[PDB]
Amino acid sequence: QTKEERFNPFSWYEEMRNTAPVQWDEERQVWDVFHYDGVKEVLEQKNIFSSDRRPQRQTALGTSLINIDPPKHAEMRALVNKAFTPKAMKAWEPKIARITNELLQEVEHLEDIDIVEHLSYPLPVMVIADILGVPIEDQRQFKDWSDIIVAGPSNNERETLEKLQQEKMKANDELETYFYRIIEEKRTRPGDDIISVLLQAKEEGKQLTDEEIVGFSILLLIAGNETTTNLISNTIYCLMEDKASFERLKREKELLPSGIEEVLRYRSPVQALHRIVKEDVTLAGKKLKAGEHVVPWMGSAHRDAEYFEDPEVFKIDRKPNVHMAFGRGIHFCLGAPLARIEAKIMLAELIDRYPQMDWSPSFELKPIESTFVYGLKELLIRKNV
Ligand code: HEM
Ligand SMILES: C[C@]12CC[C@H]3[C@@H](CCC4=CC(=O)CC[C@@]43C)[C@@H]1CC[C@@H]2O
Repeated sequence: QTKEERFNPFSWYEEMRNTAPVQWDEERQVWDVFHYDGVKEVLEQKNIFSSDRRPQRQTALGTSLINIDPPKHAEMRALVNKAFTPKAMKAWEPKIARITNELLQEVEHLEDIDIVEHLSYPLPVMVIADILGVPIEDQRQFKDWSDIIVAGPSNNERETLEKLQQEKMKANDELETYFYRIIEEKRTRPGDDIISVLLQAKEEGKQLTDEEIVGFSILLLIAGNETTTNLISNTIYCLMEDKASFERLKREKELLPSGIEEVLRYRSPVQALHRIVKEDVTLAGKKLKAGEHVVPWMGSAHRDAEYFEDPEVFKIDRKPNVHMAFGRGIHFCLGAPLARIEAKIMLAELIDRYPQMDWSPSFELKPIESTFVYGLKELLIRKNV
């Protein structure tokens, strides 16, 4: 399938919603769930559809929020919830604006810029590194590691697969090794960051192993390299694709939060997730069995015509917009407030500064090679100042 099509899975989504919104895929050995209500039930019904990824060695990543079920999930989420509320995140608006204007300043001398390299990717890893309290100087190791962990394979063969899994194991092992070192440093001289806050809470007897702190830290770091960058760049993509939306947005700046919500629906940074059936369940007439894997495609739910009038049309003012781009239920994204404010601040600045931006003459579509993570490796824009 050409790159063009891998950036447009929405035709396959449509085809499945209108034939079998829940179906077992022999090749990939999963139940695909494509319709809105099904994606919602899968994500919500945590006692039916489990988040525990059972591999034969567990990783620290496998003990973090995203891979644990109740009761362990609520106790662990509770320790970190207050650090990521919309109010907690208002303190960071000024740092984000400063970081945005710093990065913009560095490529001011360029007529043509890569949104991804110069803007959408640096800002979120700089925030997450300040949140974790690790040296931004390691950003290259952070991206290479995070890229492996979210990477997808070229094909479904047993030997391309087997070799990717090997790289992910090595990258987990090196990510763990790295953070165990950080954890010792921060026991010696703590800092103002969430690794210390967690360590301070383990001091005080909260049920918390150092492996659990490492895993959470790795989850955050990976989120800081592989999510908000695609919201921002995918937003610019939609605005360059439909210049009518871009012209309206420039005239009505108050539409930017709404426009970012519609990008979340329409070019979702995360197209799907993974669950495991805990006990036999029936779902749209299909007989799901204990232990089978399930893939709810939020990207497809987001085009479901019964919930989104004219699903195929990008509407910056879309109302209602009840998307599940950040999930649904007890695992709903922890960084959603942070993501929303990182995107608003950098996008507003970009649009204010380069109202005549357009595709660079060397632009090429370069979709990310992943099945879940959805975005572009590169987005070359001509400023036209
Ligand atoms: C546009 C940006 C983002 C998108 C689209 C996104 C998407 C998601 C989704 C769909 C989930 C649900 C996972 C599941 O149910 O398996 C999730 C969970 C999570 N997200 Fe994000 N994310 C984004 C940014 C961030 C950021 C910036 C952070 C942290 C700094 C973050 C941290 C987390 C964490 C820790 C969880 C696990 C919560 C739990 O399991 O209780 N995300 N994210
Ligand atoms: C990519 C993935 C689905 C999306 C997840 C990812 C782990 C890191 C993560 C942090 C988030 O905020 C949700 C999206 C992502 C990016 C998962 C690892 C295996 C699965 O394919």
